[PDB]
Parts: sequence; C-alpha cells; structure tokens
Amino acid sequence: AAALARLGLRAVKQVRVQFCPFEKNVESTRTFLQAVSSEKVRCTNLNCSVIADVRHDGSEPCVDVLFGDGHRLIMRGAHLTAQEMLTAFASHIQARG
Amino acid sequence: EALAGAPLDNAPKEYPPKIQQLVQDIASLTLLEISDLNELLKKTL
Amino acid sequence: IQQLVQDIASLTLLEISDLNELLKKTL
Amino acid sequence: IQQLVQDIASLTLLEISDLNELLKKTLK
Amino acid sequence: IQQLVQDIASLTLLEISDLNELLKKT
Amino acid sequence: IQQLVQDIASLTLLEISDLNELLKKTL
Amino acid sequence: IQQLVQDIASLTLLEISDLNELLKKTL
Amino acid sequence: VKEMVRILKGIPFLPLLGGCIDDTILSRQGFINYSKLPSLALVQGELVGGLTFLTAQTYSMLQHQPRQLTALLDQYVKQQ
Repeated sequence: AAALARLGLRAVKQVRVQFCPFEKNVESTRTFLQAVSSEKVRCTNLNCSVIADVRHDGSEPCVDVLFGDGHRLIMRGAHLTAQEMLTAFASHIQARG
Repeated sequence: EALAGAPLDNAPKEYPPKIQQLVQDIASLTLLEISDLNELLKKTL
Repeated sequence: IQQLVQDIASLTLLEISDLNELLKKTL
Repeated sequence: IQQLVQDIASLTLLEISDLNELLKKTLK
Repeated sequence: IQQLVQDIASLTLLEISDLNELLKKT
Repeated sequence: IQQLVQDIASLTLLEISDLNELLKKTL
Repeated sequence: IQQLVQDIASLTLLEISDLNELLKKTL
Repeated sequence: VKEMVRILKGIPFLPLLGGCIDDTILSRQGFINYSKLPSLALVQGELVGGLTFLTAQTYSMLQHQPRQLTALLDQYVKQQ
C-alpha cells in the first residue's frame, strides 16, 4: 500500500476486483484489494471508484484497471502472489504517465 | 456436526429436502384435515 | 349436494388441484 | 375427479349456488 | 322477465355452458 | 337453450340490466 | 400438524420463502 | 439487513464476503435476496393465503359461472 501512495495513483481511472471469497486461490486477490483500497491510496484522486465485486461460483479471481491514457490492464490473479500483482500495477503507472 | 455448502446463484438447482417432504406430508392429507391445518395456523398466526 | 361435499373432502391435495385444473379447462 | 365433474354437471343452478354456499360455510 | 330467470335456473351447468358459448360468439 | 338465446337478445338495455340485478340477488 | 406449526416457526425467512416458492411451483 | 446493506453499498470498497444467518450460510447474493425478502409476519401472513388459495380458487371458479352470464349481459348493454 505504501508503494502505491508514493507513485501517484492520480492517473488511474477505475479499478474493479472480482473474486469468489469461498475459493482457495483467492487469498492473493484479497491482499491486492486491501492494498489498493487503503486510506493513503484513496486520498490521491476523489473521482476514482473502486468496485469490489463478490461472487460464489464465478471461479475467476480477476482485477481490471483502466489508466488515464486509455489502456486496459486485466490480470486474472489465481496463481500470482500479492507482490507480483502489486509490482505489475506499479510498473504500468510509470510507463503510462 | 457441520453446516451447509452455501450453494450459489450460478447453478442454483438443489432445494432443501425438508421442504420437499413437508410438501408430500401436506399433500397426503384430506380436505377435512386441510381445514384443521388452516384453522390451527390461523389461530397461531 | 351433501354427498359431493363428502367426496370432495375425501380427496388429497393433488386430486383436488387436478380437479380445479380440469374445471379451468372446461369452464 | 372425473366422476365429481359428471355428478356436479347433473345439478341445477339453484343447487350449484346451494353447494357453493355450503363450501363457503364449511371451509371459508 | 321472471319466466326467463326461472328457465335459466332450471338448467344444469352443461346446458348453460353451451348457452354461454353461443352468447360469447355473439 | 336456443329459445333463451332469442329471448335474451330480444330485451332492451333496462330489462337486461334488471336481469343482472335479479341474477346477482338470486345467485 | 402440530409439529408442522413448530417447524415452520423455527424456519428462517429463506426456508419459509423457499417453502412458499416450491408450494407455488407445486400447487 | 435492509439497513445494513444500505450502509455497505454507501462505500464501494467494503466487500461483503458472506455469513451465517440463523444457522444458515449465505453468500453476498443470498444476503441480497434475504434483504429483499419480507419479514416473518408478512411471509407467514401470505403463507395462509396460498394454502387457502386452492379452496378460494375453487369457490371463485364455481361462482364465476353465474358471473359469466352477467358479464355477457353487461357487454351487450355496452354494445348498445
């Protein structure tokens, strides 16, 4: 969470999180959701809407982001770890800005 | 003991068996017992 | 009249429900 | 069921109203 | 008018069922 | 029932209206 | 009959409503 | 949960995973369906209506035969 705050989340339009809490490979998605929804990250753009979609039999933990430039970063995090997901999110911010 | 499996809405098809046996038990009664069942339910509820 | 009431009272839910369906089909 | 339909079909309209009132009186 | 009412009430439901069917066709 | 059809269609609005009132009260 | 009254009062909102929905589908 | 989901939906980043209500495990969709569901008094009050609907439907259909003639007679007055 601290990494995202320093990197200027103001260039991110919308973030959504779709996961099934009753599954076994959704722990990584939960950690990603809590890091991007932290208070520090929120206080960078008061227009960005974070959506926490919750399903049961969807069986596809996924995260979708849309940047200011207009690119669509969607990563289905089921085998990825929390660090890998956050690091990829951080890398795209600098390139697309 | 254990609780239920929490079925979802993606493939909701399995209704509880307790309801099904209650339907059969209700349907296995005569119309005279229907009035008795209704009057008792009305008095209680 | 009274015999019909007794016969109707002697039927189960499924028979009565099917009786009403036939009446709906007829009248 | 089928016999009841035939038996009811043989009654006059006055008896139809009489039996309807009895059913309302009994079950309601 | 009273004679018409008596005649209708003197019939069974089968007879009035065909009576209504002809009236429904107008 | 054919005679009843002819008699019913041969009455005016008020007489047919009076028929409805009698039928509701009788039945 | 009496046990039916006790059970339905002990049921939750979903269990009674699912009972009514199946009753609606059956009857 | 009608007043609980409203608070939860007022903040878009507070997920509702699930839970158990009266020894019955529900998901978020089950909670949503439970929220729109009426109370015990309303549901039980409508329970007797459906059980007695079979008798009520039978009486209405039997009494509908005299009403069929009245409707046709009223329709003719409407025509003329």
